[PDB]
Amino acid sequence: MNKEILAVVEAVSNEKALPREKIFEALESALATATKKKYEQEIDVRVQIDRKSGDFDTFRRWLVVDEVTQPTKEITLEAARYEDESLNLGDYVEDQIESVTFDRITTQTAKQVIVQKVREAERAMVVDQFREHEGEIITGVVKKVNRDNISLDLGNNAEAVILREDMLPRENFRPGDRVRGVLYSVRPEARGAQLFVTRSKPEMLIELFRIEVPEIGEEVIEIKAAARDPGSRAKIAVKTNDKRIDPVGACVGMRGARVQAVSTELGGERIDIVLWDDNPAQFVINAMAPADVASIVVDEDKHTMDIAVEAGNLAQAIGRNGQNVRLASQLSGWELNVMTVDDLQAKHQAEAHAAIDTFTKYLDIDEDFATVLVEEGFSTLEELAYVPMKELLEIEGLDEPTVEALRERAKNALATIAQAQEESLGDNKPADDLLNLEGVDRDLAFKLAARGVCTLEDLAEQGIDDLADIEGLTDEKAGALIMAARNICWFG
Amino acid sequence: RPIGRLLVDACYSPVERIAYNVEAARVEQRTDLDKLVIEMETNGTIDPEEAIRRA
Amino acid sequence: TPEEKLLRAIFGEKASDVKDSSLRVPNGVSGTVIDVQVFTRDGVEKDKRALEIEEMQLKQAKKDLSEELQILEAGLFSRIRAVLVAGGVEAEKLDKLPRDRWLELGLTDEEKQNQLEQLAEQYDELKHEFEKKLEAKRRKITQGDDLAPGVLKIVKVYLAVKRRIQPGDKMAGRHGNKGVISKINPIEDMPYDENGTPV
Amino acid sequence: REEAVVWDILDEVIREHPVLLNRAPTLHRLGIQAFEPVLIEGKAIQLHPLVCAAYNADFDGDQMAVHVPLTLEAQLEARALMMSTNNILSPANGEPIIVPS
Amino acid sequence: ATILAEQLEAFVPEFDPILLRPVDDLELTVRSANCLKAEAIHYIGDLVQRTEVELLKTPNLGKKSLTEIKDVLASRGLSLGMRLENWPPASIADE
Amino acid sequence: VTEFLKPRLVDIEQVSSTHAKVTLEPLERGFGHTLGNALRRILLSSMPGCA
DNA sequence: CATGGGTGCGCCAGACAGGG
DNA sequence: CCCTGTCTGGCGTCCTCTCACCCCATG
Ligand SMILES: [Mg+2]
Repeated sequence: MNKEILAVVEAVSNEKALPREKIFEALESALATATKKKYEQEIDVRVQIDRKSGDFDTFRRWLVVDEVTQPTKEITLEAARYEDESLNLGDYVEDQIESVTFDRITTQTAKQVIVQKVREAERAMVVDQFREHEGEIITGVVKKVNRDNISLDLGNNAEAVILREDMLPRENFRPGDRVRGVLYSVRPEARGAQLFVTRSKPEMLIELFRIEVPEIGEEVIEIKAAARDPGSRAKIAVKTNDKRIDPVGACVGMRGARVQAVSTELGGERIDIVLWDDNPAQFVINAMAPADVASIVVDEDKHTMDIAVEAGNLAQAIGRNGQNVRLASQLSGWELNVMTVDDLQAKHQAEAHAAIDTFTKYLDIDEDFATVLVEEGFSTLEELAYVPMKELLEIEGLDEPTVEALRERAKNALATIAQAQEESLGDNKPADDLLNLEGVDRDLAFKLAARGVCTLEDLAEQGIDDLADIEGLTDEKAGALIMAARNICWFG
Repeated sequence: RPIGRLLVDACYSPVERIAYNVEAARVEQRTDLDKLVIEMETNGTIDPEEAIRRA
Repeated sequence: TPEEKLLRAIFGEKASDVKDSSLRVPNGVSGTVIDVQVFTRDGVEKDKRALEIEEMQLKQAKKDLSEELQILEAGLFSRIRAVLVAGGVEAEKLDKLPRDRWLELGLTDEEKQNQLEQLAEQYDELKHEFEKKLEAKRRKITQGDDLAPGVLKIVKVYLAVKRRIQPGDKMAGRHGNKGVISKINPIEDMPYDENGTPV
Repeated sequence: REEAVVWDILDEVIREHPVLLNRAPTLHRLGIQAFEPVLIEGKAIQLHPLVCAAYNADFDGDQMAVHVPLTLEAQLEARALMMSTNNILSPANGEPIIVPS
Repeated sequence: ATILAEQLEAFVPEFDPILLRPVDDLELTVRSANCLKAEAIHYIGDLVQRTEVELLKTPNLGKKSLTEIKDVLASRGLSLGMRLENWPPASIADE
Repeated sequence: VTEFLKPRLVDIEQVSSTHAKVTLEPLERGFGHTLGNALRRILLSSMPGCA
């Protein structure tokens, strides 16, 4: 009876490595809840278990509050202090109540609350101790297969889930099968599956390589990037600081044994291992393997790279359904355009001709001088307007007066282009002039400007009949806007 | 719900005895017309024209 | 289970393997509980409702014997008023004094003072009889009852069903015309006559 | 509890499942006949009148027992041998037993 | 049906009136009602102006009777410490 | 209180030709007879025609 | 406590005496 | 042994629904 409480507390404390205090607090809450259910009225109840005897006293708790909303469970601070002057806001006033007679109902409730406390203590500490597993490749047994997810048993009442998107496209699991996967997220669904496991994401590939390649687990080789088409093909980029170690050779292993072990665990996924380079162009050449790259052109402003390949290698460089270029682009972070050497030259000639036409049209220069600007690397009016004067003065035949005139023309061309578009639609010119009339939304200003009504004066000159075909403009609203425009233009 | 209520049966019915007696009509010069005379028997809770209108 | 044998830990008793189960009753009949009797073999602790029924029947028998004394005393005083209409009548002096002394008024040795002495004999007999009978009735309510071998208390409950009529009951006249009532028609379908009344 | 959904379940199992009605003094074989149930608001077996002349059943307080053929061969024996449409001639002679009474 | 239907177309600021009630109408325990009467609290409008801290100073008013008063006031949508401007109305000042 | 079970012709099983069988449900515990009797008496005579 | 010892039915039918 | 009278056994409709009461006795 008495000594049995101590023996149970000691057995549970030792078996679940849990603080005795946390078990008692929970038993007190369990007994309070079991007591509340025996009364027809909603009462507040505190239970206190004596830590030496295992005896327990049950109260009618009265949550000391400032304002009473529930007179059956709450008492004012003034009324609580009339019974005991030591009480504060948030304390409990008690009332001699028959201690909940333990039988089989209280016993089952106590068991359930202990089990729940162990899930939030023993199992929580087990998950904390398995900080590596929360991130590394956990191993589970398939408990249940649904259409949309697989429930894994990890042991110790821990359940994990693999979602349909987190599976490989050709995997078929049965109840009782062993499955490995990366624990990529821990949420708070204690009841059920709080653990989310992936086999499809790139982290599964990284951690399989960490286990299979000791040099990655020892931090001698680093995986810098991983790009993956799950169950089909992946690319990994590897670097080492030790010049004595070939990082690609280490990840492949003797006759490919290491990469084949990882591929086999991923259902026969093809894995390319590439050397990481700190030069983006050299890294993209490595990422494009097994296709040979002839030339690369880098557009830093668009964050894009044009990759020229021999006409025989084009199909290999793109890969089946663009898989090779897509995985290389995901691995590099660059947008990758794969074309032939002939197509790259034709593209550059078309861009050079478009730049020459743009410069000839807007800068009032001859085609010979526009060609020199494009040969010196200028492709946009913005570059010519904003580039440091020193770079323009390095061009053979440019003097300081001609560079100043060229920049002034480029700025005036940029200004004119912006103003023209802003007046054609409703970007700025018609979004201020035509939209001056109270009531003009940006859409209506662009609809007006599409009819050639670009200014508040142009609107003041219109009839209702001239605007009657504008979708969303009633004759009354047209008349009001024309009168508002006339009031500002002719009577302001 | 408490033990102090007492439930009686509910005869929601105001009428007791409805008897129609068809008979010949002479008000209209045209013959072969009929008059329908309905003697109802209400318990006072329903007006007779309201009863024939609801029916 | 460990938790079943942990009944001792929080409280005591012993183990919970024993099938906990409350004698619940079967179906087929409605009703309204009109009367509950509780009989207790003597020695057994009366619970709170058996003491409630004991106080209730003590109160009922107390009120009933007190009303026996009051009603028969009212008849006796009506007899005294009927006798004292003649022979030393007091029309105003009769209700000035308390009613239990209607004997020492002015009246000689006649049949009327003899009759008032006989009614005083009857009245004192009713007084001492009421004392001894209320003591005996408290004894009858308070005592236990001899019962079956090895029974603590008997609870008897009287359900009072109200069974109306339905297709399947048996009605019959007084000549042998039996019959299972077969269909409980509406009012309108009945054959009526040229007055209006349905059969 | 008899919820609202078990009565549709009941009209599913009663359908095409005969029952053996039986008058208590069964003398000949026409005193056990198989019917199909039609559900009754009530507490009394409604019995088709012509069939009464087979059971010697008037309606002066008579009682009958119902039996359920459980297995599948017994449902087929109730429909194919003991159905009330199949007993229209008395086996003692050639006279019809579904005579209007 | 058309014939039969055509043959039938000729037929077919001190709160409200609750503040003016006496405290005895609140169904309070005989203890709570007698404690309020001892402090000259006669109307519900007088009770609603008093704070919980003021009611606890009243002789013989316990924490239990204060909880009863709150639960009863809450059942009528009233709370302790409401300020009524112009209470008591001149209609009550003459009793 | 004036809300009844408004009925409808769930089917018109017109058997063969010049012959139909029109079933109407659901009516009150007593309105099948009054609508059958009203429609039966009106169709019999009131309904006009030429012969 | 544990054990210990009425007299209103009537027919059929075959086995057992009982004359014969 | 061949018939006659007696003596015992074997048997007598089916379903149901309540009720009441089941061994003293005692050294
Ligand atoms: Mg019969």
